[PDB]
Amino acid sequence: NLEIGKSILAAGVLTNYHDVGEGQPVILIHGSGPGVSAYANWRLTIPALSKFYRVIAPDMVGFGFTDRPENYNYSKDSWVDHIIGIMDALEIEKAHIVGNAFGGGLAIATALRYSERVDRMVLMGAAGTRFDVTEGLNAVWGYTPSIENMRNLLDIFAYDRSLVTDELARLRYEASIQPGFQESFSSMFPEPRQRWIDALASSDEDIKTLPNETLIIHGREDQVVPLSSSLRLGELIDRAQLHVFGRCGHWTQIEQTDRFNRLVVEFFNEAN
Amino acid sequence: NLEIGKSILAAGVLTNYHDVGEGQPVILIHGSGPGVSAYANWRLTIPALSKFYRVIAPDMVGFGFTDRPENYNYSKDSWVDHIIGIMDALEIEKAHIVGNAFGGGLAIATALRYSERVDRMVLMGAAGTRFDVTEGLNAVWGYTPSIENMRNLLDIFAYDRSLVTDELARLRYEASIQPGFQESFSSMFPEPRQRWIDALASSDEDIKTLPNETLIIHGREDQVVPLSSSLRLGELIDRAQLHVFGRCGHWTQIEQTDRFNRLVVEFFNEAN
Repeated sequence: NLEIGKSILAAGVLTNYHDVGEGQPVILIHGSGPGVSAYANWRLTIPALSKFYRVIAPDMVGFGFTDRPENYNYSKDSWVDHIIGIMDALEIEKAHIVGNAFGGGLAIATALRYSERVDRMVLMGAAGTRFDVTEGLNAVWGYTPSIENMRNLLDIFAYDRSLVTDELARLRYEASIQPGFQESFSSMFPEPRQRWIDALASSDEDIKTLPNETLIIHGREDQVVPLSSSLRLGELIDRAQLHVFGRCGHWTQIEQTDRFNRLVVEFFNEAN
Repeated sequence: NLEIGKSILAAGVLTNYHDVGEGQPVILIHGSGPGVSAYANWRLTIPALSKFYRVIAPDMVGFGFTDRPENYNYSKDSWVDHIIGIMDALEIEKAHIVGNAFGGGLAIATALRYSERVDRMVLMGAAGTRFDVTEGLNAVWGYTPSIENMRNLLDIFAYDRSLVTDELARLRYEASIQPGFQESFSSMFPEPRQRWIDALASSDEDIKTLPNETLIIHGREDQVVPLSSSLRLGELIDRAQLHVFGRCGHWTQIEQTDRFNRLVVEFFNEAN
């Protein structure tokens, strides 16, 4: 299983993670869909970035192959603590961070609490402030196992559905039913789900204090997180750039791979 | 005067233009400010692009050092005819086009009337549809000669005013008073100026038919053309990408030079 990488104790949690490349560190933080893992989200990104940077992609606690501690208290602050715990464990003092949706919200929260630990940020299909839960997001977080549900979920993420094959649907369905996966997932963002968008979000006031050079990326046809959320992030963050891909759904790193990889590598390259 | 390049008869008009580089042709179309010329607008762009493409930057009729024919009938269609006349004169059958504001509106109009002559488009700080005239634009089009007026105008275009020196103000002021310049300029977009935004614009319906791969660029703090206009272009054009620079005024090619040049060159490079 290529989704399984190495193991490390981070913030007291046995964490699964991938570590590829050398040089300036870059932390990639995956989204919050069923069966998600750092590898599943970044398999097409790591190769390109690792040629210029040291890429770290961990499975956030409660997701992927990282341990799911009994009675663990999941929260924005706990996840931020995990991220920092991972960086501490790997002696990564300061790093660039790329966050996908859920991971983007965590990136912002980490930058606010640990400003000194974050350099440049890439927020993809994310939201910094609250937005009204979408049908797409409620479907994602309200997922229950079945190949048809996974196919429909994958279709929600993609602009070009021809990319969603029965094979892919089967593979991610199988990923979603691994021991304990659906258990923790279903208990992660229970109804009413607007609560979790509200809890993961950061205040407009706090976001405006971010000094980080930021690159906000979003797919015009994103059915999960509305484009309006990234537009808002772009109005709030001072040193920000916004890049919207037309004919692109939620997973821009997948549907606009080469364009995404070039923008990100060059964005980090500026830091010299 | 480096603003003077070569001369060529195009659409019956003696046209001043710059031609640098070899390979795939790229036409750069300047904006409509006082004293504007292809060189003034693209001096920091041509060098970079010319390393990979053949760059053509002409002074549109009524602007720069191109002839200002007596009783010439200036209009969107006449300007489109000039652009095509320039391409015809240079045996340029199909080309990518980069348009700055006024020039961006012309790029869209040309692509609609001569779809076969345009490949990829870069619309910078432009508007495809109508928007309510801004204080900034009315100030630009309502310019009358003076170093203070030019300094204030340059300040309207820039985010970082420290880039606007008295020397630059003097140079562009002098450019604006060259024989016949202010004469044609003042008669170009007379009050009420909303009429010209309306005349240069293309319908939503027409814009939606554009098949061209397009890159829309805009500065968040643009005081001349509102960011909302580019957001709208991004909603209408199918194969579009939008890139907004934070801490950047109207002239992104000037304040975010390297970022702009890289995005554009790579965007055209995709066409192989």
